[PDB]
Amino acid sequence: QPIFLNVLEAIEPGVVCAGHDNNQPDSFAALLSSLNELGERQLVHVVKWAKALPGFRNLHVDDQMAVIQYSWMGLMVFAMGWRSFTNVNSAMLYFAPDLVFNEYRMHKSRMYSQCVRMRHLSQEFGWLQITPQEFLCMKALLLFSIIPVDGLKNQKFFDELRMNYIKELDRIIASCSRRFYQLTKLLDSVQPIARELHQFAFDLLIKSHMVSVDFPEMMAEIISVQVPKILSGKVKPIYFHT
Amino acid sequence: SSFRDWY
Ligand SMILES: CC(C)(O)C(=O)Nc1ccc([N+](=O)[O-])c(C(F)(F)F)c1
Repeated sequence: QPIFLNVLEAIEPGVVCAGHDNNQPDSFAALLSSLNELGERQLVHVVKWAKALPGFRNLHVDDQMAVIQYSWMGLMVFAMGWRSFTNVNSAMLYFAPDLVFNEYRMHKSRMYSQCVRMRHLSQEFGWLQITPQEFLCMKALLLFSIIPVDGLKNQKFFDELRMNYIKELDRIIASCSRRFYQLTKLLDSVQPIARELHQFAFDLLIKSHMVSVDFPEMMAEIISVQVPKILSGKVKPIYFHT
Repeated sequence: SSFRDWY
């Protein structure tokens, strides 16, 4: 209905491939070198996506940059889970066309637990009957769901921008009331999974010269600089419920 | 950063 919904649609990225050799077998190293590359490509995309968000150019440049690096994994997880719901009805993990996980890739990549978790999420799209427009507006907010305890450079704008994003989600909803608790519940559950993945990538990064996994330019930096912040409690997610 | 640079 509104202008808002046109934008989220319009700006929504397209198909992004990982370029995986689906012919050779499933080594850890092969698998995770392609996820890192998948991370790298989708990040670019989250950047060009986010810059085009409504209200986004109201934040201090450093705030923009920050808010993005902190929330990228959280977003990645969400659309991944939509993708896996929408293509394969949550039967497997749809990272990309050329990189769909099956239980075997799940266990060989060594992320079985986190993978189990994200498959649960994908299911929830279906269980809770998530409309495409509910998906987009939920996604938009996740970028505004994670800040330093310390606080952003222009914190007022953020608070404001966010408030209007929560408003638009409520608008696209409005015993209906319980839909919100559900949708906020659902967003809230994204944060644990992004933390687990933060940890594993973090671990992985450190051991990586000594297991032969490829960490792209942008990968190695974000993980070693901004990820630790989150894992040390310096940077928290905003939760709806307690 | 090399992030600050391409942004
Ligand atoms: C940093 C680590 C290996 O790259 C990673 O978790 N990569 C990654 C790549 C792509 C995607 N994706 O959205 O399809 C995801 C995940 F968001 F699903 F988990 C992670």
